[PDB]
Amino acid sequence: THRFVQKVEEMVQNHMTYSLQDVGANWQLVVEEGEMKVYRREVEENGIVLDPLKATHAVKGVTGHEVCNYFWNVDVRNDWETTIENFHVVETLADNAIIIYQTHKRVWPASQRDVLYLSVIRKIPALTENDPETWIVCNFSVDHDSAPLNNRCVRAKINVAMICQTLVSPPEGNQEISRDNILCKITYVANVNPGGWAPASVLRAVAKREYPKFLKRFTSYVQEKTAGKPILF
Ligand SMILES: CC(C)(C)c1cc(CCc2ccccn2)cc(-c2ccc(S(=O)(=O)CCO)cc2)c1
Repeated sequence: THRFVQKVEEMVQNHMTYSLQDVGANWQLVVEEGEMKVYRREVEENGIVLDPLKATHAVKGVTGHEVCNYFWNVDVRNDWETTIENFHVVETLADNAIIIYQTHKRVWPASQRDVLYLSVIRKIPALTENDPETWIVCNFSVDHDSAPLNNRCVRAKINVAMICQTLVSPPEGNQEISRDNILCKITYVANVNPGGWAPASVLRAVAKREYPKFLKRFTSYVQEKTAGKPILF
């Protein structure tokens, strides 16, 4: 156990309840690239862009467990992440939960941002014998007494989740499932609070360009790293 067990439960359950809904007009579809659909709502609070982002995608030949492991595992973070300048693991809470501090590349003309968040990976059992199991990574801001002092940075706050359900062809008697017959259905949600002044059109343009690039690059990277390796369901 650790002091955030209840908090992690609430944040994960909130995603399972609300984030997995189909978007079916309050979500604007902003970018479509094949099976990748990126939606957003335009929201500003006390002057600053909060725009909730939600994306679906469908990735052949990887499992949700694999996607979530690659997304969570700090040891491969630098192989796919292109927005971070530095990260530091502040605290380990469990084999599946850590607290990370990171600084991002500056988005001109706004100040550089930093972020301090708990990152957790969980498997959520099928709601009924008829539903898929879900693997989820949730990255959500927390406070911490060993927060770094970084005067060049404004502190952003995030609530992100990478949510995956995996569909397979069943095994034909004594024969494994091939990666050809697996499909990972992703819902990715990102609620980022810049934590201070930033110009709305720039944030919007950057989100619209960079989220699709991120999803494409990260999902390709998982396919590339898992090709020809045993499936980890
Ligand atoms: C422009 C905007 C899209 C809002 C934005 C700006 C910045 C840079 C820091 C920042 C935030 C706000 C304003 C200025 N700079 C970071 C993020 C962000 C952070 C973390 C995650 S994650 O999925 O946990 C890793 C994804 O690669 C995703 C996106 C988004």
